[PDB]
Amino acid sequence: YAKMPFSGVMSPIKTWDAIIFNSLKGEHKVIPQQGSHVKQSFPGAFVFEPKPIARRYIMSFDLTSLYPS
Amino acid sequence: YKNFEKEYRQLDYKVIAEVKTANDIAKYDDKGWPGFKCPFHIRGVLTYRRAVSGLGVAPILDGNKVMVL
Amino acid sequence: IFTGWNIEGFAVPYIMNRVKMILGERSMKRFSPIGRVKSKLIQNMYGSKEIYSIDGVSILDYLDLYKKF
Amino acid sequence: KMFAEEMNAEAIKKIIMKGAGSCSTKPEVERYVKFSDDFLNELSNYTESVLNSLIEECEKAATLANTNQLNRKILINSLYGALGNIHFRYYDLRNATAITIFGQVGIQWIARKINEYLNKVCGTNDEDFIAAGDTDSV
Amino acid sequence: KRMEDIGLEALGMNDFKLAYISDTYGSEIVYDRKFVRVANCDIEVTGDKFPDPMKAEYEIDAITHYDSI
DNA sequence: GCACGAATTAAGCAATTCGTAATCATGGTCAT
DNA sequence: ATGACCATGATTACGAATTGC
Repeated sequence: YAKMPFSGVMSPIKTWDAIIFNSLKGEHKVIPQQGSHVKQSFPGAFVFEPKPIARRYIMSFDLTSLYPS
Repeated sequence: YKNFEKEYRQLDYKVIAEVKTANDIAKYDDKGWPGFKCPFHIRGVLTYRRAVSGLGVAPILDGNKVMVL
Repeated sequence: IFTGWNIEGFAVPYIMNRVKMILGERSMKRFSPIGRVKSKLIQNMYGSKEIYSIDGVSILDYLDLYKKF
Repeated sequence: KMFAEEMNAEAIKKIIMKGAGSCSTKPEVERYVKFSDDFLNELSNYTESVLNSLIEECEKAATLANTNQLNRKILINSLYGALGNIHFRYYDLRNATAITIFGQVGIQWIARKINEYLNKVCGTNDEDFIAAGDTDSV
Repeated sequence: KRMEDIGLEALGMNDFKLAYISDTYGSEIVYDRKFVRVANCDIEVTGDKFPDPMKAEYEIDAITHYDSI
């Protein structure tokens, strides 16, 4: 589905590069060359602070694929 | 809690002792006795080596999983 | 020769990152007379910051010059 | 498509457990879609072996559809991890920081709104109803 | 290398394997699992000392290799 | 520090444990 | 006689060093 060599499937970075290039070439566009940036740490996953007590009646919810959304 | 405190004691010593993978025994292997900041499992391994000293049975070496009591 | 006090730590990087983030790399590379602005990433002492190298002008941080000479 | 294939699996199992007949003909069966009602009616008399042939085809179609589903899910889930690796081709720190900070702000905002609405409905005040939340679930 | 020395972006897919796949297949690929030869190997070597992956000292007594086609 | 290449992210507490101190619970022999 | 004080084991804290996702 991504039109790559097999082993690349063990590498997400390549998995997307290939699919994006396929879709982009599909309408005769051009992909920018790979540049260079810094290995930098940014804020990540955030977790609430629960008070260690007992919960009797409690409900729950979630976000369907939050980051792609 | 009470009845399991009872049952655990009569259980076999080969089903209740903590399972831990033993490695780097050598650096704590001081005269066959536990070294400084010796983990529980390394301490147990060295106790085994002293106990099996003179018995001529299979000893323990770096990287061998053990069961500690 | 393009100097200043603590220049590769706060001046050179900030100006070049801002021109990249505002004008694009095609104008960021206009600093050098030969059109080559390659970013080195390491500063391995704590791995904190990043140095820059504009091929054609000799960056010489006056803070380092004073610290060493 | 996988929903379709599973409902055809149930239908063919029903056909095999009620009704049978000798039909040596093995006509081609449409794939990636649901069979027509008239067709499955005329192949209802497939004893078991001929029905089993249909059952195996339906099972392999369902398996391929499921594997495509997991393909899509893994790609979607790995996109974010791809867009934050400095060796990616479209890496841009502003993008990753934007999506992460937006996730944090959105989850905390939804928690705040939940607290407000629950306090309004219950009539109490300033009681933190949220028990524990990750970046997405709560 | 020549254009990178100048400093202008060299657009296009740097890895030519993806270029080959994109150019010479193009349309959606249809494949069958009965033609891919996937193999499963397992080994068993009789030796006194613990097996060392780089030394390759002993002979090999048990080899098993499963083929799909 | 020396081009050239796989990009699964280091670090935060999590949790452990031993050395030693401070401190406390208690006995041995004493001034009485 | 009767504690009273010096000497002798538990007890908990803190510090220093080591992995784990």
